[PDB]
Amino acid sequence: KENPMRELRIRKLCLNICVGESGDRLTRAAKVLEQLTGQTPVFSKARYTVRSFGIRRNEKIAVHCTVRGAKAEEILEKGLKVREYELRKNNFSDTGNFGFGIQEHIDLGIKYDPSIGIYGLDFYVVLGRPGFSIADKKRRTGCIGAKHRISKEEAMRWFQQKYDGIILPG
RNA sequence: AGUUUGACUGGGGCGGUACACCUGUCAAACGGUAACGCAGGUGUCCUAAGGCGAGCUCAGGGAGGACAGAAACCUCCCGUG
Ligand SMILES: [K+]
Ligand SMILES: [Mg+2]
Ligand SMILES: [Mg+2]
Ligand SMILES: [Mg+2]
Ligand SMILES: [Mg+2]
Repeated sequence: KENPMRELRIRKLCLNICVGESGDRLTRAAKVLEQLTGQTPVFSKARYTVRSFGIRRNEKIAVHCTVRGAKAEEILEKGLKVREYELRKNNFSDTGNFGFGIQEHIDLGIKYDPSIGIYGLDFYVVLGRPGFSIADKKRRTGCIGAKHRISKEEAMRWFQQKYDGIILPG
């Protein structure tokens, strides 16, 4: 009934880890993303100086990576397994894309190394349909259109159908 | 001993600089147009903040995401500036 070009699918998984300050902590956090994603992470500087958070401007504060393709799908199932395939409905967003956070990186895949820290990580998957790339395109870029957009309700079905997930009322 | 001891100025002095400049206004829809008219600014700064090319999009807001809270970072959407 539905067109094959309307099928929902994962655009990117967008792992992010934010630490307080630049230092060995950030470098070891970068290795944490590198081992999980098999991919070189990128550091993010602080936009402003905040004395309360003890961060200075243009200081490396966080490390983040974007994972696409089958690699993203395999990372998502590990993280969902940490949350026992149970996502709260507030986590799903109005734009049609959801995210969850994992407190401990060590539990899934990677053995703890004494050099490596105890860092957790942040998941935010972006859900898309075929043809969403027209917005990114340089030539003749355009908006996707209302019917082709993904709603919060559609994302919730996708989790409930693909991962037999449970959306708790929270 | 010789000489000098600025100017403008609702008298002079004191105070200010309207004494060389720049923006808006006055200013009466070309331009020009005065008051010690009004609101301000200048004696600098920059091997890049100069010159090309390329690639991006900004302020702000909404919705999401471990520690994270009104603000740390990540993601999507709106966004004529
Ligand atoms: K005029
Ligand atoms: Mg005189
Ligand atoms: Mg005239
Ligand atoms: Mg005129
Ligand atoms: Mg250009």
